[PDB]
Amino acid sequence: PLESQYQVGPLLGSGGFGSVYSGIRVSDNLPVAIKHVEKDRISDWGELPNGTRVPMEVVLLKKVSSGFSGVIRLLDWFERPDSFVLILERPEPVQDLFDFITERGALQEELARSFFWQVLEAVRHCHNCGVLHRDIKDENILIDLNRGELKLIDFGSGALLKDTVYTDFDGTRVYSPPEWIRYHRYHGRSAAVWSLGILLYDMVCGDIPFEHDEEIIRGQVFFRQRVSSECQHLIRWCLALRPSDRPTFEEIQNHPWMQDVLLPQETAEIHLH
Ligand SMILES: N[C@H]1CCCN(c2ccncc2Nc2ncc3ccc(-c4c(F)cccc4F)nn23)C1
Repeated sequence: PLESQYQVGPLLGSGGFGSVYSGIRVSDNLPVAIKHVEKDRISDWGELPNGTRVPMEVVLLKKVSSGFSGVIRLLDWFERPDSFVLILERPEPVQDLFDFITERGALQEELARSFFWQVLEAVRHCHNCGVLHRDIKDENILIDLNRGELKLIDFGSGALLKDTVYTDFDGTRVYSPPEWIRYHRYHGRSAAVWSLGILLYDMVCGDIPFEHDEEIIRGQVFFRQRVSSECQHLIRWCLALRPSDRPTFEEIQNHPWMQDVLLPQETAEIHLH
């Protein structure tokens, strides 16, 4: 079933998330990504309408599946004796935002605006669908280089969105908020906004603002690169120490820095082609 349907290519990456390979669907040559996750390494388990036990990642991906292109599409999944295999869409050509920033260094603000806006729209979509990603970062954002469209990947640390406190966390520590570091407690939306602040800083400075717990806890943001006052203000707002002092998604998108965003295709023409 699986081995007949797909031609496996090189390894794209491995780590805490598992192992992910490039591949091709034999029937129609469709580019895909093939993600393997060992059962023992899965703590978060969900359940389909069937009653079938699957990784929460599959549940979340199904919940966010639609025409909306800002989230990676799950094409299929398979259970093996000791692992699960996910077949995902693969844009081509594509580059993840981490590599993109490594190559380019600090992004021009017009480009960071387009990218950040698309990330916000994607994250809003997830939340509307009842899904919290919990690992928003440059490494988990794909750039469709022809269309100038960004997509969220790796819902392996995510969870169902709830209004009560989370006391578990398996995402990336340097993107995690001060309330997690200090109290091992956070709420979904305000934690997401913190991680978005980290992301935005990363885009416009070419590196993350905090390395150590004490930096995160203190929350003093220093700019190493030239960044506009409007952008600095939004970043500092997202990175408010008190969760309730952070902006809502609406307030982020209504912020002066976020106005007159380019269309994805405009973005590709100007910055990517
Ligand atoms: N920073 C990326 C490196 C590649 C693997 N990666 C992932 C980690 C956890 N889950 C999934 C992924 N990757 C993933 N899921 C679907 C896709 C689709 C495309 C890609 C991809 C990519 F992320 C980089 C370069 C080429 C690619 F095809 N990765 N990808 C993080």
